[PDB]
Amino acid sequence: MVLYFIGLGLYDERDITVKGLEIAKKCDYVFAEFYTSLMAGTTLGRIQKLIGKEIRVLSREDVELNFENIVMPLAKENDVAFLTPGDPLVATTHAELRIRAKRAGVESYVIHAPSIYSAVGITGLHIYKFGKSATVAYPEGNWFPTSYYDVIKENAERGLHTLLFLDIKAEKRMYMTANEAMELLLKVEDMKKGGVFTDDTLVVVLARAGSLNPTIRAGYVKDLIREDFGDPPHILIVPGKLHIVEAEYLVEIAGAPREILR
Amino acid sequence: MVLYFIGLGLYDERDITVKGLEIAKKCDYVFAEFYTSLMAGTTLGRIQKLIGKEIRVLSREDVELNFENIVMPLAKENDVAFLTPGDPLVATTHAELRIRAKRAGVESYVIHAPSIYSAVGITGLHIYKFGKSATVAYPEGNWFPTSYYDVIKENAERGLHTLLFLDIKAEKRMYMTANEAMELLLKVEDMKKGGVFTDDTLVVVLARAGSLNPTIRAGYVKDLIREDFGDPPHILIVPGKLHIVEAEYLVEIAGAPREILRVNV
Ligand SMILES: Nc1ncnc2c1ncn2[C@@H]1O[C@H](CSCC[C@H](N)C(=O)O)[C@@H](O)[C@H]1O
Repeated sequence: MVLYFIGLGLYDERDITVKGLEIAKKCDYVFAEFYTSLMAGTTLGRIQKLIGKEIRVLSREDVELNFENIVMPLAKENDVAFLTPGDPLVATTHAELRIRAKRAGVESYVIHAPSIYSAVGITGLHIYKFGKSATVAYPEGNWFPTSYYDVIKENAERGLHTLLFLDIKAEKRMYMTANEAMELLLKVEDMKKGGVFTDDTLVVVLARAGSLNPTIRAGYVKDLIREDFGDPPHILIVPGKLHIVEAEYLVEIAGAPREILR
Repeated sequence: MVLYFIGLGLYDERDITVKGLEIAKKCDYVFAEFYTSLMAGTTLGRIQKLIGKEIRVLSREDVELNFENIVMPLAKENDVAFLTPGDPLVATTHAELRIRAKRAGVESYVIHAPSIYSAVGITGLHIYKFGKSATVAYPEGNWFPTSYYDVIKENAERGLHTLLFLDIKAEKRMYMTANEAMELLLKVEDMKKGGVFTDDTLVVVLARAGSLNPTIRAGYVKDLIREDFGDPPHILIVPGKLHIVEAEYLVEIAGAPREILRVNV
């Protein structure tokens, strides 16, 4: 009579923690969602094979509207697991489901997994220097989101790095690329004109973190806005004031222009 | 010809990823450091038994001064694993080692694992609202550092949450408690008097993140400063104005006073 929120990690089925695996292997029913992020290095089958359980994949509507109709009932009589990409409570509204579980008399436990939020440490930027985070959202119809722009502004002023989660439309197999994010930013720039994001702004791109060879690139928007960073998912970062060791790593590992060394 | 940066996880020997465990098992040499942090929910022996290989422990001096002598050599002609708590490279300094590797013609790869940086999401606080992070350090001798205080002020001023790492003597295995951290911040409030941390400030304590039964508590400093949060490690969080969804979670899951639903939203 327990509900487990278990993370699957960054890239493939092996990014799950051993704790999460051994617990998933012994659950009676296993649910999961694959709309909050993209695990580009695996498939349901490989996940199922590793866990030895048939997994019922839920949609965003299933979760946000009928979680307590689809999952909780079984959770009151069995040991249920809910799987998600990366870490279940990072950049999702899943924490709310724990409130739903409690109100339903069901106990919930959380098993963490590698998250993009801390994986960005592989870019060499100091994790403690990241300020507020934001999401670059696809424009829909006449609605054109722009708040992420101000977030970068506020952080840069304080000399802090800005982490930008990129949009996703899982039902349409759409995963926003770093390129699309920059394009959208340049457009917000020409509208608000704040000297926040331009052709000369330094950005860091991290693609498919969790794989053995992720794409880690650093340079000026003018040089990267057209570069191919590989298949999604992608994460875009607008660094603030760089420490020497940070820029060095960016040069040695992310192939950044040495003109940032001064 | 390869060097593996493998993260060990949050608490115990099972917090490493399947990927990290299988790769470590296939490595010829396995190293480990426990001076950036410890793994309070387990032991070197338990980690060794799970990996099935001997683990040679490296000290700060071993790594920061002789990594090129002790590890890199073996990596040039073998598959070598370097194990560390949390997520590799989250610790400010380790990234530098990936540079040494490249120059020594040695491939290096990073195998990720959970970090408290993302694990704090279990507190119900939106990860995007976290601002600059800081470490609360013990005053010693004539030195009395107060920069973390300033970090809280700047983040809270912008409605952002502040993640505070608590001081740790890994070598001596000594943990600063959340209780002590609260006492220190109160003294800094007395010196700074900026109205950043007082008996009325709402804080969140997260202890033993990673274990199945962590301690998550939310409350006002006046009511938690003498509460027993259990065994270390302790992480202290000073949140900014709460989203109602956050306040609801802190009340229903972290036993926070209903009062936050109106006072801190
Ligand atoms: N492995 C990865 N590599 C690069 N970016 C990733 C990634 N995983 C997630 N992202 C970024 O994060 C966005 C989804 S938000 C969900 C993040 C997930 N809960 C976690 O903890 O990691 C993706 O659209 C992308 O912008």
